[PDB]
Amino acid sequence: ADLTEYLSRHYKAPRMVLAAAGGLEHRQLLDLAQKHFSGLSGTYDEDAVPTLSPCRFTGSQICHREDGLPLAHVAIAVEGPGWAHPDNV
Amino acid sequence: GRQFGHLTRVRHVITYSLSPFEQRAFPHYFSKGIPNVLRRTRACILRVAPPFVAFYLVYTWGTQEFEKSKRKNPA
Repeated sequence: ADLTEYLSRHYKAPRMVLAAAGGLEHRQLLDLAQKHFSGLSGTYDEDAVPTLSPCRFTGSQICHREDGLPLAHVAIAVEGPGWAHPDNV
Repeated sequence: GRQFGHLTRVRHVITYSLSPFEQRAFPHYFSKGIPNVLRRTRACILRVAPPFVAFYLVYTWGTQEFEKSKRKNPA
């Protein structure tokens, strides 16, 4: 019930993309999309559809001290901007 | 001659820390601070205070006794 609720809420047509690359016409990709995907959100556009909300970055430390392991792993990061931002390049 | 990375062996201990710029220098300074000092005082008063009152009594008596001794009466 947890799993089907997740599926119901999230696997909805405006939120998913049929992608292809290779030896194909776009026309037949479009044809097969109407053939096999068209029963998804023809009247299923309903309920709180579903805003993400910003995540507060902190500036903090987690240190799992284990001297039994032979090499140290360290990852360090500042807060980056999202997908959208020109600053990424 | 002791250096970090050479001190001792520790396994299975996680430490969570926050940046100084994320947090308050005086988090709940009076609300938690006062209850603590009273608790620390209660913990130690019976160990620290009784020699100093014992000084105080011998002080008060000694000064008084010296004062009285350099007076006469029937002579």
